[PDB]
Amino acid sequence: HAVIPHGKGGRSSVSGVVATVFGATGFLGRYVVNHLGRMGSQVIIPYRCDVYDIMHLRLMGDLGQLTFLEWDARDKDSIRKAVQHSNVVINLIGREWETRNFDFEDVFVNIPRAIAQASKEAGVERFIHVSHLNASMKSSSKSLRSKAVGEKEVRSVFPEAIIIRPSDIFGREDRFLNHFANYRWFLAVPLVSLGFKTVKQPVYVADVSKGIVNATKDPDAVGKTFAFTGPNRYLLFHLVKYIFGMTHRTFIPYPLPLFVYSWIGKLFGLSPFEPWTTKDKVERIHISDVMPTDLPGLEDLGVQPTPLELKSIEVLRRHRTYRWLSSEIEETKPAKTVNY
Amino acid sequence: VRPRSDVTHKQLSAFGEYVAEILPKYVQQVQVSCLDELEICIHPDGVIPTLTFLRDHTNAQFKSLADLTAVDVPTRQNRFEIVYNLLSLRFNSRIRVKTYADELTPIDSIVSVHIAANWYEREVWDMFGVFFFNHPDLRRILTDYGFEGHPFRKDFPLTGYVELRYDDEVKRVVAEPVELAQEFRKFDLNSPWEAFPA
Amino acid sequence: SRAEYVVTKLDDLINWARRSSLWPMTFGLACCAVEMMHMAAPRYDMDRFGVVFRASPRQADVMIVAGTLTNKMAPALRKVYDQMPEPRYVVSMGSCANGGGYYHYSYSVVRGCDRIVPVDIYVPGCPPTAEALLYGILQLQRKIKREQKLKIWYRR
Amino acid sequence: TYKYVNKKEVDMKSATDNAARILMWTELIRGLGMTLSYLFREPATINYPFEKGPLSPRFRGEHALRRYPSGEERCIACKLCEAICPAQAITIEAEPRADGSRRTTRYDIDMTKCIYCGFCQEACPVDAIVEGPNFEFSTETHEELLYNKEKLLNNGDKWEAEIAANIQADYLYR
Amino acid sequence: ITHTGQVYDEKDYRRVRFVDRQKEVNENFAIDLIAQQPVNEVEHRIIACDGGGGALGHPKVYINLDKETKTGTCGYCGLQFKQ
Amino acid sequence: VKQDMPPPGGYGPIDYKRNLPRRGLSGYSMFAVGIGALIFGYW
Amino acid sequence: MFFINILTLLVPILIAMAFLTLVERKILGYMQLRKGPNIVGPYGILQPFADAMKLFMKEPMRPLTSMSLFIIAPTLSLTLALSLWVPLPMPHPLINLNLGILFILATSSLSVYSILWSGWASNSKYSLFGALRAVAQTISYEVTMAIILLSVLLMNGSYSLQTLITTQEHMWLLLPAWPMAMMWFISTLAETNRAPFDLTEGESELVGFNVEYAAGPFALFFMAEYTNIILMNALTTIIFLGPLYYINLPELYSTNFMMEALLLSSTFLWIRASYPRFRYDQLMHLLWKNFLPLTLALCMWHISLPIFTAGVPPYM
Amino acid sequence: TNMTLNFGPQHPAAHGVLRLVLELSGEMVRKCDPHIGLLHRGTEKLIEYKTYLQALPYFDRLDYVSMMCNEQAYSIAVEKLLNIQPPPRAQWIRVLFGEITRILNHIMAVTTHALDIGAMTPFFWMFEEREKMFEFYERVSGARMHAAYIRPGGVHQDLPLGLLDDIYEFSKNFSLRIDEVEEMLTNNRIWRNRTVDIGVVTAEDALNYGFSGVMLRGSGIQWDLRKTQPYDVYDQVEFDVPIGSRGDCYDRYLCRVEEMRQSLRIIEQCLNKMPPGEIKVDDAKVSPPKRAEMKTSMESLIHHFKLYTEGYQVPPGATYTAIEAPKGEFGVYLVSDGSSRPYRCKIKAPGFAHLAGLDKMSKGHMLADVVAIIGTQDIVFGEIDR
Ligand SMILES: NC(=O)C1=CN([C@@H]2O[C@H](COP(=O)(O)OP(=O)(O)OC[C@H]3O[C@@H](n4cnc5c(N)ncnc54)[C@H](OP(=O)(O)O)[C@@H]3O)[C@@H](O)[C@H]2O)C=CC1
Ligand SMILES: COC1=C(OC)C(=O)C(CC=C(C)C)=C(C)C1=O
Ligand code: SF4
Ligand code: SF4
Ligand SMILES: [Zn+2]
Repeated sequence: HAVIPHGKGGRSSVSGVVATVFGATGFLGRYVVNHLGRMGSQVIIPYRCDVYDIMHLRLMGDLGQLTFLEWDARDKDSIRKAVQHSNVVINLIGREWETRNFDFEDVFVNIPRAIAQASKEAGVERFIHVSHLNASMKSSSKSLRSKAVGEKEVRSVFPEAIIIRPSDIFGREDRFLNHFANYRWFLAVPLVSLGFKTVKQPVYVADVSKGIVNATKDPDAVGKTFAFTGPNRYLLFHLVKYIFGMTHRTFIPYPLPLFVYSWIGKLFGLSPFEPWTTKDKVERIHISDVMPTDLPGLEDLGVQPTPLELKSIEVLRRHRTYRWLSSEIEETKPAKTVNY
Repeated sequence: VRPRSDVTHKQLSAFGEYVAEILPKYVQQVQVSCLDELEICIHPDGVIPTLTFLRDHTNAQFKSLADLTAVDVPTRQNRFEIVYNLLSLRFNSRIRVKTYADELTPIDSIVSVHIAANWYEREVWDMFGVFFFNHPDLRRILTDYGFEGHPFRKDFPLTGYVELRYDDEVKRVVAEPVELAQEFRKFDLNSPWEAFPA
Repeated sequence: SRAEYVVTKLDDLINWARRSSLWPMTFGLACCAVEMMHMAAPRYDMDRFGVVFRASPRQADVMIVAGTLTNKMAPALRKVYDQMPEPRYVVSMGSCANGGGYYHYSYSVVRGCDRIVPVDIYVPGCPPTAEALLYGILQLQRKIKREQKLKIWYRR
Repeated sequence: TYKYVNKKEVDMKSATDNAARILMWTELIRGLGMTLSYLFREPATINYPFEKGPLSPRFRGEHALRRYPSGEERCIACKLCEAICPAQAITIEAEPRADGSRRTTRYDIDMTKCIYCGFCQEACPVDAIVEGPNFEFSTETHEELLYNKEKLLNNGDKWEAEIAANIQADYLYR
Repeated sequence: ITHTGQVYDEKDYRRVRFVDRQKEVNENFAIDLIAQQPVNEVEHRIIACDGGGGALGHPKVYINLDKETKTGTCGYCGLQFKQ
Repeated sequence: VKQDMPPPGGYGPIDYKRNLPRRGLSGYSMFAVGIGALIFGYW
Repeated sequence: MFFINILTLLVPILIAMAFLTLVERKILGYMQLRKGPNIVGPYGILQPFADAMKLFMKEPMRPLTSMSLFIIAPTLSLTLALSLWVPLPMPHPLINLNLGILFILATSSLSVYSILWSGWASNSKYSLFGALRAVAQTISYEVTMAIILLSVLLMNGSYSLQTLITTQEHMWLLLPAWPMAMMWFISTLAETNRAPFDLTEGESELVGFNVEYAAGPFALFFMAEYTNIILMNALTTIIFLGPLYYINLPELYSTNFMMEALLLSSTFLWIRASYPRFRYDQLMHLLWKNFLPLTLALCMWHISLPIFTAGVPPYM
Repeated sequence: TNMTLNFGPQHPAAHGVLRLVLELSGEMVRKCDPHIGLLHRGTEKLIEYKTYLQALPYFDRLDYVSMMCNEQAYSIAVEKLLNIQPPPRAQWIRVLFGEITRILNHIMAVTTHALDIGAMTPFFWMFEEREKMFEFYERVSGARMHAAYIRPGGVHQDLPLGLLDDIYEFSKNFSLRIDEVEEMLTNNRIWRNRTVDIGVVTAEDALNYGFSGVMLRGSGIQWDLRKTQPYDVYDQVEFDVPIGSRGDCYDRYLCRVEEMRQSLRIIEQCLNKMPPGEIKVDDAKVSPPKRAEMKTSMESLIHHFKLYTEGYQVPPGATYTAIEAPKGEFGVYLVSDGSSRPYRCKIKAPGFAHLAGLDKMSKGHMLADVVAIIGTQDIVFGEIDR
């Protein structure tokens, strides 16, 4: 079972990767389908969002490259038919807010298991499972711990299943960068420990995507637990200010106990419509980025990471004002890099 | 059979000599075709002079420029064949003055003689690449702002080399080398049997 | 009382409002525009169905791309598609915009508008008949009727 | 023969006449009368789903492949329908069917490429490919518009009765 | 499945398409329909075959039903004629 | 076999000229009725 | 009670405001040989409610612009227009104001800002050019609009709109003062930016403040314009066409007010379909050259008619 | 940049797609530089790769308001190169549908002009009449617009049995419909203002910038290629060119309303005097054989097969043939090698010249004036962009 790769390399060409991608509608997802579609791969995108929302993905895929299937996580049968004819399964199912009808376990461990489980029954050559970086089975945030729980299980349902483990991602439409920039509405921008001792290493979304895609088309990655990290680390302080810097909005980093702040996250979490902050998110935000001692991701998988400052201008531009909208990054001052 | 009126064939032929004598210097060949039309062929240097005589001569007033075009015969050393078709509202008639221009040997501009040519000359530069000296503002008219290559040249691929699609990653329209999903089927149509010229 | 029921009914209302009043922003690139002006005209009144004669790029619910989307006009189409509201739709009209049409192999014509704007209903025909556009606008109305945005919210 | 569209004393009667035209907007009132008049005329619109705008037999509409009454598809893959298509829409590849006869393995009309010229209707010797009456085939997805032999043959079977009536009415003319 | 039995296969990377949407295939396949057609008996050595209806048929051809050994088959209708 | 042709004797005649009617109350008469209205109103 | 009397006088007008768009999209239709909207609901009655719901649901995109001079502008437009119905004297008014017409003139004048604020807020060229021209003709027309009223008042005796019901107990103020009615009607057409004078929404010209306004903001001005369309027509139906008033039965006043207002509201609908739009300078050429000299002179005639005809109106 | 402001491609005011980069000191236009090619599609290069009969459908699309009149120009051109001329009935047909098409264009130009000006009821009034005309096209060709009826050797198929009668009923009444528009716009106290004395073009300047259309006729120059150089049987009819004086937007308009009137005079005649006969040349060499003949005669099949698959095989030569399309002089310069597919086919578009004049017409004019002048040139971007 395979498809000899013919063509010159662009759209309307063939690469031979038929791939179910269950959580494509996501920020990371959007990018994964982009490269897969650019390369000419056959992409099956399972969806449970309404057809109007899935429209953005149609255009990057060539005619007949993208197939959309109706799928429900609780219904095992839907996952069954999606992987019927795929040979690569990529799992990006994740959320930050435990929803009424889906718990962190479900979105991270429960569902992503059933999926790979079926994929095996199907006989998919490889499964790529994505879990957050620094995910201990004991990490504070229920999210991270639960994700850790999953990366274990799925091994047993699907052995030698690649497990890329990305850091918080930097990209347009990302949270890491937009969240902080959107603190503008808040007059003061709380920062636990005044934004210190939680060094963070962002990674451009594309780098992550390209990396993921390259995995699909490389035999070197099997059972590998890569870690796409980034080109430079940062104390949360510079990051926050830098953001506000490009956004050209004032910065008032205010110390507030994580204790009390976990409570603020609880407050937003209470909100019915997509809580903006999450008790877990808060914790995750402060969880310091771990140093790198694992299977190299970017570069190792073939893409050289892209510095944050380089593309930050595009992600944070929408947050500027009438005039600030015309400033460029090089007249602006890039913040210092703290490896710690 | 078309209703040819020899009355015309003669009168236009006679004018063709008239012009040939009046401007011995630039007219190389003058011929009245069977359709019954007339075409005075001029050296490229005679662009300004031959037109002006036709625009402003009592016995040949050719006030409006119907068209300025450039066939491209790749075999011909001078690739382009700029053809100017002109109309006489008074004496009622039309004459075509055609010159030859190579790719990097520019022709003079007649925007002075007829301002109609301001646009057509820009059209000839954009499609074929001939350049017109003394043109007020020569710049691509029909092709895209960043287009590279002159399209109507016989040596330019129909589909071209670039096509546009919207890319989400970059959230902006982006050229890519053309990749066609059904190439233009190039039917060979010429028959190996000719028709004995009448 | 089951909210699920309460939700469906509500959604329907929402769908009825958008589907009854679709204010089309038409481009009229090319000629298929003449066949749409005919729809707006008296034999086949678009307004009767709630489609307004025309509106600006903002107040417009649906964009009808009529005519060849040439490479120079391709950046614009997008701009205007990107300048419309959150509930927006695109009805490609004409073989020249469904695919490439008579000018598919040309160097200046985008082979389809669905390469520049996501397209919801493709209306076929070189001058797609005005009745056919009307059929296409009516099928967009059935597409909207089926959309169930709040029930997915509730079940999400 | 020519005509002057707009080629052109002062008397109280005249002036008073002209001044009244400017002062009491007499001609403007004339225009209002015309629109009030139509308000009273019957509207020309048709209930689109219930009543349909009339199309006579030559209407080109949507492509279909016909079959002989016996049940043998008419096309014999001469492939000049492909030759004369202006848009390169029809793609035909053929091979001798086991019967020994000549039939098309693949006949694909790309309707998005097609500009509905109706020459294919013209060119076919057996008149296998016809411009069918239906104009309402708008489709949600681009792929549906591409049509293979099975869709066109199915289109042919569905509309054969009207296609036969339409060809019956117009063949003397052709 | 179809006329020339198109069978995107259990391992093809294209059979993915029909998922949740049916395939276009034909009942009353033509391959068997003329085979179902009776052999038009004739008296004359040669016979015509307008296809039935003249202008609304096929370019008229004359078939040589001269050998009972073979029932002439007009290359256009696939109709066998029994001398 | 029949060919659509003009009916025998030709068709009837069509109008190719504007038939716009120059109909209006004369200006003096128009002003007088108006001025009379104001005079009555003022009184 | 007074609260109930605020629902009535508001809702009723809002519901009627919705039915004007419908009677606009059908009367324009039949004039142009087309049925107009009849398929949604019965005879299109549900049509106005339908797009209202579509408009509010669609995203109110805030341009990459002010965020207040943007949201203040539609609020001001709806607030002033619905407010000006407060003192209108149908039968007897809700809030009778001794200087009532000055209230109506002042409240109208304030709406010109909404146009100015929306145009500055959009921060795109089409909006600013449209707003500057729009503000220009609105206040230009205000100058003749005000003088035309001052001529009226001097023959009414007071600024209170309630007095005209007693002034017009024997004859409409059209008979006298018809020359100004016409000039009040044309000025009412300019101030509601309706057709003959509608270069603001001129589409071919500046596709204009409403350009960046979509969904809820679009609607509020929108609602405002149409309510105004009625209010100004209603002011014509009190000041110049005086509906018969019988003290014993107050509703025949409102019944005829209903009839005259609808017909004059129908008239600007009929004007729109019938006439091409005037040029920007052609519009101001009319007011400053054609109308202002007529109005100022007829203004003096209305200070003289009272005195030498010994008809000085009774104050109060 | 004197507040340079792109008129913008998406604008109801701009027919189709026109970026008019205009620098305006407040509401006055200092300079108009129209941009073109927003609808270039390659029509001239594509034709070189297609046979003569499969390039006929391109001409309908070049300026599709005037669907057929354009087809006649290519027809004539291909007929000249072959020295073949169409049969008598076909000629009258082409003049019959040639004129019907002129009306269709003028109803488009006059009513669309008003919609940009702001008058919207004339468009709905006359689009109903248009509709009725389309139906003629459909019942003759099969397509409402983009017919492909006028082919290089005559028309494709005789008129249906009954069309002439209906092209009468309509013609018998259309006049009143033009009359109505009139009572609405010709003398409107306001149409005149926005149109009168706007875009005046001198006579000498109009010839110089190659205007060649109503635009010339409106300035008082008397030139109708249909009377000066008769094509088809426009010689046997009798019509009056509507010349104009004080050329300006209003005068030319009046001219377009007058040719709508004169075309009804030409249509009447064509119905009164159309000859019995064939509608396509009898040379199977140029015109495809009748289907009864190709299905019973060998020489006819061979001629059907070769004509559809390969082509006319026009003799080598070049011609510029111009007709009087509704917009103005539409001409095809068709250079041709002996091959069945053309070598060059520059389409002269009445419109490439007219737009150029926008600059010399709209000087010291307001934004609204520019909208009025684009209307008085009947710019269909298909012909300009080709
Ligand atoms: N920066 C980041 O976002 C990082 C992400 N990751 C991991 O990478 C993955 C992708 O991230 P990202 O795309 O941002 O995540 P998103 O929040 O964008 O969600 C990803 C997709 O999962 C789908 N989904 C969510 N919940 C469910 C459910 N209960 N059933 C079915 N589908 C569901 C969503 O579809 P819909 O919304 O239509 O339901 C969405 O398209 C995540 O799983 C995350 O754990 C790791 C590190 C950093
Ligand atoms: C005459 O040319 C014109 C077009 O070309 C066919 C249009 O598409 C359009 C756009 C059509 C609509 C219905 C907005 C206009 C306005 C126009 O004037
Ligand atoms: S599709 Fe046919 S009709 Fe529509 S634009 Fe392209 S060519 Fe003109
Ligand atoms: S022409 Fe008619 S028969 Fe010959 S191939 Fe095309 S369709 Fe089949
Ligand atoms: Zn046979």
